[PDB]
Amino acid sequence: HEYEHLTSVKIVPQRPISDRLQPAIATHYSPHLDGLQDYQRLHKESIEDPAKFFGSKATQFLNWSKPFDKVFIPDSKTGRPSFQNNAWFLNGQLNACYNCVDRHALKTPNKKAIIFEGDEPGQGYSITYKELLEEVCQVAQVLTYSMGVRKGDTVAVYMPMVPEAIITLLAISRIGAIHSVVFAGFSSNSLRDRINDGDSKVVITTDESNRGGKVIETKRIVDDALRETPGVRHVLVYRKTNNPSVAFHAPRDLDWATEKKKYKTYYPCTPVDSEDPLFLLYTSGSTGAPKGVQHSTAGYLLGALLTMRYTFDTHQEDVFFTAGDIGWITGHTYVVYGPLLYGCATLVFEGTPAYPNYSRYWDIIDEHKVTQFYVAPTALRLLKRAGDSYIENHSLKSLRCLGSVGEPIAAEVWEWYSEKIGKNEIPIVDTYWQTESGSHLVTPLAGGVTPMKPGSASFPFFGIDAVVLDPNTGEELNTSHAEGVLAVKAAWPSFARTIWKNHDRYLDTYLNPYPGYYFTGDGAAKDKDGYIWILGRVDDVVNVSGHRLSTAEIEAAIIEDPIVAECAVVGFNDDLTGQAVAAFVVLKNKSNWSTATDDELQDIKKHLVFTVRKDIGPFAAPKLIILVDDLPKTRSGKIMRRILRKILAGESDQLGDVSTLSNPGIVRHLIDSVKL
Amino acid sequence: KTPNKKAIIFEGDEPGQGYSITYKELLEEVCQVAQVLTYSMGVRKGDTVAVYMPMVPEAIITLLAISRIGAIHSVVFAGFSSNSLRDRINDGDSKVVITTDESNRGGKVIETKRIVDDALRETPGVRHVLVYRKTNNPSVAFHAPRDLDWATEKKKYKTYYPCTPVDSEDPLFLLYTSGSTGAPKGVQHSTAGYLLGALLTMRYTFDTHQEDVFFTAGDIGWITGHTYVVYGPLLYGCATLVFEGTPAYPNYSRYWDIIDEHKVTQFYVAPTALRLLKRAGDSYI
Amino acid sequence: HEYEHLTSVKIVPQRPISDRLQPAIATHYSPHLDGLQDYQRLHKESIEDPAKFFGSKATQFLNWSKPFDKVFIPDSKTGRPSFQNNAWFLNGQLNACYNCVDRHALKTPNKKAIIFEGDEPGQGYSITYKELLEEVCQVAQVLTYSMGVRKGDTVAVYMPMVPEAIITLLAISRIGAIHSVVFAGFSSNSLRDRINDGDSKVVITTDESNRGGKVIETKRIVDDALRETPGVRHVLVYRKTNNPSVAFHAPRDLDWATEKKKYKTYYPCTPVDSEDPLFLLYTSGSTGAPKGVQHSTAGYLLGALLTMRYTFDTHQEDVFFTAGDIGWITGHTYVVYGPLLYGCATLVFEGTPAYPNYSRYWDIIDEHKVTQFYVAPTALRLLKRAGDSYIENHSLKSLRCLGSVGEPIAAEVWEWYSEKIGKNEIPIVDTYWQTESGSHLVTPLAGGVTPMKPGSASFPFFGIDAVVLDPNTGEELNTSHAEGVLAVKAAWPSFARTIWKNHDRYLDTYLNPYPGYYFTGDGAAKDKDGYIWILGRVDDVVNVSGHRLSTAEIEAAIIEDPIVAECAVVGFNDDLTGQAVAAFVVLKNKSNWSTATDDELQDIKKHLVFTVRKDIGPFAAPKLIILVDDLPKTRSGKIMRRILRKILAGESDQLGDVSTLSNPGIVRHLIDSVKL
Ligand SMILES: CC(=O)OP(=O)(O)OC[C@H]1O[C@@H](n2cnc3c(N)ncnc32)[C@H](O)[C@@H]1O
Ligand SMILES: CC(=O)OP(=O)(O)OC[C@H]1O[C@@H](n2cnc3c(N)ncnc32)[C@H](O)[C@@H]1O
Repeated sequence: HEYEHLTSVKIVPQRPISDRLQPAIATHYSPHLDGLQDYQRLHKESIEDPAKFFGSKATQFLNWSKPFDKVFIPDSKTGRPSFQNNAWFLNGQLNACYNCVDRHALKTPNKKAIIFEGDEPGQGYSITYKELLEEVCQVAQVLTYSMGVRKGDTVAVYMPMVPEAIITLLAISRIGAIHSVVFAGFSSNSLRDRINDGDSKVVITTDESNRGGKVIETKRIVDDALRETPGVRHVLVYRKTNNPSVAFHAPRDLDWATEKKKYKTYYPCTPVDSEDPLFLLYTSGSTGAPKGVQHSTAGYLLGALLTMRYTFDTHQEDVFFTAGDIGWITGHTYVVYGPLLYGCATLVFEGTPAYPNYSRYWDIIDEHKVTQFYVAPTALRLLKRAGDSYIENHSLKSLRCLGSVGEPIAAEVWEWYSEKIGKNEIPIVDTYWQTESGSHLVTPLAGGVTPMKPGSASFPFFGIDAVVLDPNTGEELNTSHAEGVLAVKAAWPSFARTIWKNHDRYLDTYLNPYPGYYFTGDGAAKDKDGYIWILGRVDDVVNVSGHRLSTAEIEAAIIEDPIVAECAVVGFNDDLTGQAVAAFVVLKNKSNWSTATDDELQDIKKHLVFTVRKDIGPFAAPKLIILVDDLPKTRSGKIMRRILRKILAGESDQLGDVSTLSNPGIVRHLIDSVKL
Repeated sequence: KTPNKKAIIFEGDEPGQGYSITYKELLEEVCQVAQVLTYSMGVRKGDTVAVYMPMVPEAIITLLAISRIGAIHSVVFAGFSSNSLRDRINDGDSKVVITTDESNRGGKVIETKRIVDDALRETPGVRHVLVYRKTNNPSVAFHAPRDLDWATEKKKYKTYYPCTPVDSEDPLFLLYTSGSTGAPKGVQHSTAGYLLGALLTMRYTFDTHQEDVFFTAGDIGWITGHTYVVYGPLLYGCATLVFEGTPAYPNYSRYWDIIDEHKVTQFYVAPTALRLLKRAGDSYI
Repeated sequence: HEYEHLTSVKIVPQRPISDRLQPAIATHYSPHLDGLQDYQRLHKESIEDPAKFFGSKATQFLNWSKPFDKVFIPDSKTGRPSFQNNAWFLNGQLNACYNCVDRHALKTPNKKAIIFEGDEPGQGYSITYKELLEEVCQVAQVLTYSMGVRKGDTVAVYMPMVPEAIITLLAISRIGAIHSVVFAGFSSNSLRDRINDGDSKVVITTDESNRGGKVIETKRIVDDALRETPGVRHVLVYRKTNNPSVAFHAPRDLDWATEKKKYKTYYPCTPVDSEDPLFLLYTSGSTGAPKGVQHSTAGYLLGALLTMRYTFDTHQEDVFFTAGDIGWITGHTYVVYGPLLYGCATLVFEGTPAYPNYSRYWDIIDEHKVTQFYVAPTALRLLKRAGDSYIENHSLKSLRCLGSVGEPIAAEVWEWYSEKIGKNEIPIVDTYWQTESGSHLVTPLAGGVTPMKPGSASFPFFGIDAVVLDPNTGEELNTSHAEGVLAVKAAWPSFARTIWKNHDRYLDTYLNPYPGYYFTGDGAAKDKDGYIWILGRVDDVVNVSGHRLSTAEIEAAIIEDPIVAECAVVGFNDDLTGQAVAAFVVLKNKSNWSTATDDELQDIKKHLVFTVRKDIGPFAAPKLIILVDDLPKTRSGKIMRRILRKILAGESDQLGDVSTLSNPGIVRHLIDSVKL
């Protein structure tokens, strides 16, 4: 029907796991939610009266310096939380660092907090909670006395993900300062914009870093960016490499590893209001200017805990491995403010599975008994191409939960992941969320809570009353079958509060369209039995005369016929009503790809169009099939479809800064392939 | 608690203009201003913000916003000349001045910006001036280095912002009163003391209720302005009726028209006004 | 249509370059402007509020001795900068030499500043920034103590372009004196006029110089010119040739190389007001008297930096090669006050590509890894004729940006240049500017910023609100298609301030015609989508009954039919309404040219007229086709059409001084060819 292909799948029930438990929890393990029926009644309560649901969890899991008086500010027209004046846990005080480190370090001092593995396989080490406390405290004093940082100021971090970066972020929070984290691979122009927009005065960096065996000159990029910035007074530099030929200017270059020794190993937390900003994330869609999405402390922290507890069903005895950069929202939520806050160990991996040979993730998982593995789908596709030969010698038995985020997962990939890594026993949690939500919006819950469909997030996370709206106007869609856009009826605790120094952009972007609801920006469909499918961003919908076209559905069709490794569907200007469908297809093996073109590539194209035509339909079937070696990908884990769209359209020059991509250089080929 | 209850009822100099502000709406406006003061004007706890505004809703909001961030406010009657303004600004050591461009009282134009600019010529202190463009298109100089447009800056801030804890004995405000001798006296009143006084008075002298409308016929720069326009009825929970003009304009029946139109229940007026109304004669009632 | 032929071209997008980066920047290279959309918004800001755009760049890139108070003096009727009272960075102080040398020499002392290659291939050397500092300082003391030069005085320079000339100009600036540079090849009459008009008292020269293997007697020319000049008190002579038989008179001939050793190797900069004159250029159109165009210090320097940063997208690690003489405005802007100020190395070449064999430029480019190549179009035409056989053994891989200036470039040439030198990868920047603008007015920007049309400058440079005006009167042309003259609505930082000792001429020439706008003097057309085409000087428009005739368009047509090497179109007096069209055409090969004339030259003429007639039209088609061996060319890089016009008209005697040309002697043939 309208997505009949996409949604016509079998429901997979979750099987109990007991035989993958480690001795640590084997004697007491029990899921936090017993079944779907508890989800259903608890969810109901969360929506109907947040005052009690969040009200209680807020004090049971967070350690407050001062109790709060009000759970939330209500909407005058209804008892639900207001979007425009969203605020929670009013008048209480809470220090995020206290809850993340001291709370545990002072009780369970000899428990691993951080497990670190470097780019080169022979290096790594662990840090216990006691040790973390001491490091955080010394850094906080450095910031306080030498860098001159005061409550409410801003500290920019441009570090690679290393233990020192984690420590730094915690130390900043400890003194009531706001942190802002910029992906280490960004160029100096975008760095400069972020530094200036957020008004930082202190920049924390490294001299050089290594990722995938390649050297990244982090100091030089910072020095460049700061040439046009009047703000910054001090730069703190961590000499990860002890002897590089990197300039160092004593007037404002402080050696992280030399300054630290001058400070005491215990230093107190500064009280912070529950609504004070915790951090900013300068996200970007390469339009306008980077948006300093702002999240407050109590809100964000509660969100992160509830998610760890109910989505991933974690325990204090686990190891949570998040395969992603610290500058991304998942870095914050699941590397630093997730497991540490909860009390689980975090596995930190600075490199890429590419180096030295694709078996790296697996080797990591077994060596450290990783129990949770949360990975971007792009990584999964690359691993899948590498082939099953890279997992022949791994049992991966310790894993108890798999999941992914950042882009729709085709059922084809989901099935591979389930069969080869999860061994048909471990549930795969496909979670849907946005930087601005700060936490999961729609997701399967682990344990035995919900049946799963391959390829579909399932039900709204507690407290979020998601609805599919008529895409054009007015009313929602109250029906057994709905196609529209996803939106939320009321605010929740970790909803981004604003955009740094631009509240108008915030309102116009998210709350003014379809007023009354939070506009997600993504398309969606509500299935029979309530599963919510994500159809792709609204902005990328290709309009064909016959019907709206879901990029998620067509891409899912194209990946069948296992000659295809990857694919992106792009609308393209044509003489047709609306737009033509074009597709960028990556073939699995180069040898098949490089052959006499008339001889065989022509049939590959016939097969690809044939499949879409029969399973999705004639309007969808692509006309332009471009067979390429790869697709542009972002650091954040997504195919950068906007680039493909511009190149395909013909405006291949104005792509903005290529250094948003994880594979810059690729554009050279993309342009040639499109032209011919 | 009671978000859709009138907090401020405002009537302008010209009879056809006015509007109401509810408590919910007031919260949002106060919060945005407090952030403006915090981030753009650089105001910090214990600093001093001078206000030279006419009595308009924005002036009320401003005073509340200043208090919200633990700063001390000082209010100068809008009609004062630049010499006395200068003395008050300097004596109180303000660094931030909040004003308007032009205002109208009794049909006459008061050039508030020019007076401030004059006074500040001899003052080394002030770093920023916030200007509310009550009149949208006057020919008033505006210097970007330190003139901030109240109505443009505000939109950049969120609609909820927290209160800063203040000690019960910290100064709430200063009033530079004068008997035209010596120098203006910055009479200082502390927070817990003053607020309790104001509440007890509302409760026992005027016997008010949450359902009333309290109309005080007097300027914000006077002690009764503070006690009965801003920190009185609002604190108690009654609506405040704010009238920027004079009974003189257009014709002496103005106070009466106001009282019946808005069902005023309490009327507190200076005796001088009463004498003038009395002369006008009973034909006006 | 009206220029339909000229403007009917395909847009060429710019391709990313990564594969031409050198290791020096390979790890951190990123363009200064990310795309057209940033150009567009930034340009908007530059026009709407210069106070912030220039205000900030002015302090971020120039090192001020005293900060300025006001960015500019406004026009009473509008917030834009005044033309009549143009002044910038009021009340600040800035020493140009400090910014050009000391600023870098004191930080990066062992970095090449100047790379010098002589006329003879076996000679050349490099000068580092440290070394430059020492040489400049000694010269400044010489000027101060022996030559008696004081702040505000004038020093004339008549040197060949050699390292010593560069040093001299910097040294003059260092002591607050005004320099004036005269092309070394000028005769004594025009030298005398420039010396006297500018009131110099000190003349700096050489004894003999060699260009193209020929000897230029620079001392004798100066001695001649000074016979009628009561002013000059001292002449400083650099004995480039150590043993020539050149008179030297001790009373006022100082040996540059003997005097210098008496001075210390460090000497301070004198504070100079931001509006003090930096230099004069005695330009000439061979009418009236040479115009001492005057440019002030802060204005000019900022212009030069912004251009280097945004048009050429340079980095500190580049080598910028400008193929042109120091006495021309591009000499100043791109040999001395450009790269040095920025921090790039300058490649200085004293000779001509003609010697020894046309491969010289290429040999230079590869030997020194030149990354930027900026050349006059006349040079390109000569190289093109020489033929592709002279580039068979060069990769020219290091080049990342090509460009040209001084005359319209036919698409035919543009394409050749792009294909054979730029290898279809490097962008070609066709930049339009004037001595009086001091910087680019209309130009493509490098990097990926703009699509390019062959043959058309693109968009106005930041801060310049260019408009096409009705050529006859009043109002501008607000339309999708406009033909008129180019003008600018408001002043910018490096607009010439005046004409030395003749402000009235300045006003009458540039601001009084079409009052309210700066009158460029060149014709222009605004295309669809905003590209600005330059149609040639207004003064040379040939008026035919049918329509105004653009010399640029017709010349572009004539160069097609690749038998034609070069061409100039000249209006000529006839019995026709207005004037006839005449053309001087140079054929590529002499052997084809020298043959039985009735037999073949007659068909060449038929073909040439045929093409113009069909592509441009019947009114344009030439009547007089004169086939010649060459065209007169200037030192400044232009066909000296005025000569051709006079000879053709019949007044072949009154040509003024032939020694303005790079090929004097040519007139002998031009006269014979025209007559017959
Ligand atoms: C830094 C940055 O750009 O991050 P962010 O602002 O968070 O991106 C928001 C987008 O993430 C996508 N997304 C995430 N999870 C998904 C899922 N399960 N299925 C489909 N799309 C999914 C959507 O396309 C959202 O519109
Ligand atoms: C010393 C001297 O004579 O120099 P200058 O005073 O600078 O000459 C000004 C003239 O330069 C020409 N010019 C420069 N760049 C151009 C371009 N891209 N397209 C067409 N014409 C161009 C125009 O003809 C100008 O009118």
